[PDB]
Amino acid sequence: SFDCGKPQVEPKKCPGAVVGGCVAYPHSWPWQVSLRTRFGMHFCGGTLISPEWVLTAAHCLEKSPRPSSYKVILGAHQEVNLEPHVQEIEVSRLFLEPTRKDIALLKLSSPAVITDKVIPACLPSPNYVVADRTECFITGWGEFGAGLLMEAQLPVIENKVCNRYEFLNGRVQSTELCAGHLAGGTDSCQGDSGGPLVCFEKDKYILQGVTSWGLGCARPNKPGVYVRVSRFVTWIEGVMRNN
Repeated sequence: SFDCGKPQVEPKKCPGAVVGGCVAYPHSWPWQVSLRTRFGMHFCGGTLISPEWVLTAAHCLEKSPRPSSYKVILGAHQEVNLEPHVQEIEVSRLFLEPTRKDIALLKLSSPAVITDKVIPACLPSPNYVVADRTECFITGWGEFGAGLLMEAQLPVIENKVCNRYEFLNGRVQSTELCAGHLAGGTDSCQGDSGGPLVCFEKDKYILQGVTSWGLGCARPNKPGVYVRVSRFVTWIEGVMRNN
């Protein structure tokens, strides 16, 4: 329950060839956040990147500018009947990324207790470019909702290829990345808007992508598009240290 990116429960690691993905082993994605309204309704995902900081998608915040309207559920596995020791914390502040405005930082009113069920994802070094065909996972509750936390393994597709004429045709910005399959492939729509796309780097998981509604999920004849986290690291750190 220490270093970022190292679950204390080892991930199942759903093979890429499973349709619909797999149910995660409980607490194997300890940074996984469930975003809810004050009335406790799950509508988005997010990633714990510090005891006091959650990274999510700006689109998740469209229905309200008031930081008190949002609750962050950490340590969860079930979507509805929440586990006994799940941490439920009010957001004190919102910081919308200013250039692209696709992601946001939520500051938690009280810090999260770091345990072996609740651990931060590691951030990539600035401007890092995840290589073509790197295997990553997306996790979340697919929000019928999944009910239990799901995972799916998706390969990254370099922007140059993903932007080809016959595929996404120039619409993927350098501040985004693609993952999934170009043609064929299973529908991998297991994440929540705002949820994580992490990739294992020899001994820990690094958050490389943030899923977005208005972008997409990995579909059979179209990959998913994720905000490229490495391009917002210095900003993220700046917000954290100065706030």
